[PDB]
Amino acid sequence: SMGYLMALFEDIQAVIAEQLNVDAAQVTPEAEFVKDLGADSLDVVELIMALEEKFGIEIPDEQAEKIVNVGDVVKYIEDN
Amino acid sequence: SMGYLMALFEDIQAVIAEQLNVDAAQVTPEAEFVKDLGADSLDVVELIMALEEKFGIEIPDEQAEKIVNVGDVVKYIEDN
Amino acid sequence: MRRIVVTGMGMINSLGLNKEDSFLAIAKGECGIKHIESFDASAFPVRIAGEITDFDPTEVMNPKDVKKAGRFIQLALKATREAMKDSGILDAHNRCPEELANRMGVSSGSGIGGLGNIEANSIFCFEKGPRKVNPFFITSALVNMIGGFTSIEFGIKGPNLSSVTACAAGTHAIIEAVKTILLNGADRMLVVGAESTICPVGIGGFASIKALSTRNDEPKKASRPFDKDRNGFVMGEGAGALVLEEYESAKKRGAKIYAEFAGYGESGDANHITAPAPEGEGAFRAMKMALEMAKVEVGYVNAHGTSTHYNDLYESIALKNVFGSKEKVPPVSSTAGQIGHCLGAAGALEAVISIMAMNQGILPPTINQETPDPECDLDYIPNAAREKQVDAVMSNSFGFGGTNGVVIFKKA
Amino acid sequence: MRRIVVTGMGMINSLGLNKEDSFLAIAKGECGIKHIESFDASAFPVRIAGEITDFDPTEVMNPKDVKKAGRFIQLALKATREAMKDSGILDAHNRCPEELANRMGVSSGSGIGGLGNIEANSIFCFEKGPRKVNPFFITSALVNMIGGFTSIEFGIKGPNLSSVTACAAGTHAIIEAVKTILLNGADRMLVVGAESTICPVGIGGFASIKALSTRNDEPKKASRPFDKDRNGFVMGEGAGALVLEEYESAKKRGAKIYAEFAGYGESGDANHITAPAPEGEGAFRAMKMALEMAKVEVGYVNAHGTSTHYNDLYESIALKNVFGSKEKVPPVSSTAGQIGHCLGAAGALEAVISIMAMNQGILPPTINQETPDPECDLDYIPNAAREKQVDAVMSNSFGFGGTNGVVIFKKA
Ligand SMILES: *P(=O)(O)OCC(C)(C)[C@H](O)C(=O)NCCC(=O)NCCS
Ligand SMILES: *P(=O)(O)OCC(C)(C)[C@H](O)C(=O)NCCC(=O)NCCS
Ligand SMILES: *C(=O)CCCCCCCCC
Ligand SMILES: *C(=O)CCCCCCCCC
Repeated sequence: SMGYLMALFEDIQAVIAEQLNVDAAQVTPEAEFVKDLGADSLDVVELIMALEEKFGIEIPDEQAEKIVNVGDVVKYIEDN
Repeated sequence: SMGYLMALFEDIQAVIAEQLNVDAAQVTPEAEFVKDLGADSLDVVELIMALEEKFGIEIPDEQAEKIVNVGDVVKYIEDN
Repeated sequence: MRRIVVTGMGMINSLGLNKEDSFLAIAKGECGIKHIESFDASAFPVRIAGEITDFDPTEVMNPKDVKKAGRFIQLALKATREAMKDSGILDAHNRCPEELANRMGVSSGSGIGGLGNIEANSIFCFEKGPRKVNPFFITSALVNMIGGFTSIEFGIKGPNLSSVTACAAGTHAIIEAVKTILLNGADRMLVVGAESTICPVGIGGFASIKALSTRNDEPKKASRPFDKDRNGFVMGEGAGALVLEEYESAKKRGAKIYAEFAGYGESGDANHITAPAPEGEGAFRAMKMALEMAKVEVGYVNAHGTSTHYNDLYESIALKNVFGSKEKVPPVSSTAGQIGHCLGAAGALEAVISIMAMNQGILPPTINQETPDPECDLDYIPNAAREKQVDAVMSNSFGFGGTNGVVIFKKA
Repeated sequence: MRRIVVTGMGMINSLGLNKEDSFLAIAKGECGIKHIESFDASAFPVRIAGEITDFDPTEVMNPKDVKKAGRFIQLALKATREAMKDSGILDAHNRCPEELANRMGVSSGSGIGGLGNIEANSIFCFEKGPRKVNPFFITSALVNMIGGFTSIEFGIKGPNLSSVTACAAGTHAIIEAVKTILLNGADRMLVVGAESTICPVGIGGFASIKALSTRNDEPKKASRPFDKDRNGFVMGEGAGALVLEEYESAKKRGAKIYAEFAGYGESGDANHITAPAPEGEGAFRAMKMALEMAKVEVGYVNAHGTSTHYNDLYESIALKNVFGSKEKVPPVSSTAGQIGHCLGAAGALEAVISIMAMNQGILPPTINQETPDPECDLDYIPNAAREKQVDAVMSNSFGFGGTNGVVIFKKA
């Protein structure tokens, strides 16, 4: 399901860019929300919540806590 | 149905007494809400709402303005 | 003691996005009341409101932050941006200069703030659990986030105060800013009243106490202060903002001077939770203290005048009692016919209107005057604006809980 | 300026129904945080709170009226009745004497007021339509209805003011009252901060931003200000009340004198909507201006100390910076461990607590001190009350929106 994984990545990158008012381009796998995307602690929690809704999933609090770069969330949703 | 009428009237009396915190002794059919029961505009509209719920009835607003004594409400409940 | 002047102003309401458009429309007797479209009011007993339909939040704040502010805060940012720019205080980055920042605070007013946001998140929680509560909920809804968001936008770090006295919040926010400056707690204060509560539970809350007009078939004729056929207020949304400044500091800056604060009065009825005191006695006392502090001749009164039976009656009685007789009452108008009664924001909006009326020698009219009310027999500037120069203006505000506030501003 | 004294005090919280029982339990280091019972919190990430389980509203108001007032107003009526009786001012009919009524006002504080009532009526309107919104909804929920109901209950007709600056509201309510007396707008003010937000959307709002402690297994160890294992505040409910009086007026009528008002400070961070300014910069300025204004040696500080990582850290940093070093900071404690953080009510509760600590030479402790936080290196009176006579006490309050208020009271 490589194409499916690619579509999922596209969707996640869209959601992040929309919530942080950033261009999808800036949403790189190695993208730290606070330094590279201009997000803070409030933006982070609401972003994680939009993902859960956009993808009908539930990120447990421990994994959400370790999220530093876009690729962390990307992997989590890949192994979903 | 004398018994039915008595039951409905007793229900109305209990409701009014609970809302205005007045004894069923003072709620005479000729009792006036503002003069005889110590109620104001706000108390009246809240009492009318409770009665509409207590009896699943739906008094129109036009007719509700036309209330002075407990008798008017009881008659309206009778017409039901 | 310390003298305080108005050096910048801004306002947004259902008749304009800034004070020049809005006041012009208000003075011509236009009306911004329309059928509610911001939610589905098809099944409601009241379906009219002073909705602002041409407001775009994206023009006042970054889209990312828009979801972080209740509509009332969005309107406050529009009004305060206009007033701060109007004041000439701001530097090249639209900030308060760093060396003035600690002595410029903010005084905000609102009755309930983000009601629609509490309503929406209350329902999320009830339907799908606390996981569906939006994290931006609290800080989008708290009344004082007006001052929170504005102080951050402008870099102003003085006293950060917020009044929540119901329909008199806008006026109390002015008075608390005046008090702060009088006691040397600040040299400058941004004042802003803001309210936006055109939402199902807000309209429903006022309709269940029968305080709203149900003239749903003619929205532009439903709000009619002092008229015999009035039958309840029409809810408006909006925000007004003022920059207050100690006089010497204003002059030294080269500030423009709209007006000089003259007096205020504050009282409580201690009578009823929604109805006014008999004879508007608490209003009488607030107006009396303001008049005796100001010691000027008031040439125009912007009345609260919400278009309910009780408020217009007892305000007219109190006015007549405080000036001495009917002929001794200055020209009075309520602009709630034009823009609806905007609750918490009303006092702030109506101070801007009152000052502009004085600046321009144009007294805005009380519209929809069709049937004189024998009990309401003052000079309400009926139907059309009155070209008359005045030297001072008084604005009244009263709120649930019997809280009253009055302010007087005099010519510069 | 005019001198001001505290002549009557009252409070109710999760450790007592009056100030005597409550303070004793607080100085004993008892803890009123319990598993939530006022609503079904079984599905919630946070299931603990400072709940009052022994409060009966029908003891402060007649049964017919209980429906008309949110829980925060019921608690406020309880606290103010205690303070008004304690002050000895009430006449034979438990009202303010008429000749004094016009010059006695009320300054009330809350963060959100009747949240549970807005939530309930929002759901009623979202299930059965607007005809199901109770007529008593609005006046049961508005923050200023604290001043509304209390002014009617005691017949006080002076300025009727309400502060809504989030967690700092209770402290700003004191200060607005002081401003009003100083400027001769009143001779006496009833002050009261009251909050009751233990409800689904209230808990969910703070959980969704990760502000609350999730140590649900041990509600008695959850709240631990300045401790290294703090992980969020615990929401508390309650109300505190003071009667303030101009000094000569209190002497003339022979009033009990708990303390004299010494100084206050107010500032805004203009930094962030929830996070504190770096180094507590805003808090530093408010504390310095209260200290510069009181000109007394403070022997005890009741800190805001909500038991969050950022707040307790940045408050400690500001405390050292304002006093000079950690060695120059007076003994400090937060009582939020004992009764939870009571949001808008905290500033009022914590002033009563602080004055009583001074009255009785007993400084209450910051409980649940188990692991020193190297960054929080002050003397927090750990775990056990300290016997020390002080001549002045300082109380800190900060709120969302970066708003800061500080008050200092001195021994009479
Ligand atoms: P009741 O005869 O007290 O009727 C209750 C109402 C809600 C009509 C109340 O008395 C009332 O008129 N309240 C509004 C008073 C007013 O004009 N306030 C200004 C803000 S709407
Ligand atoms: P983010 O890293 O800003 O996280 C937001 C939180 C909710 C942690 C917020 O910054 C916070 O806790 N701020 C200050 C704590 C405080 O002062 N609390 C008393 C009022 S809640
Ligand atoms: C004015 O004093 C009466 C209405 C209170 C204004 C607050 C708006 C809240 C709407 C539910
Ligand atoms: C303190 O500053 C935190 C914000 C308090 C808001 C009032 C409580 C209502 C939220 C459930």
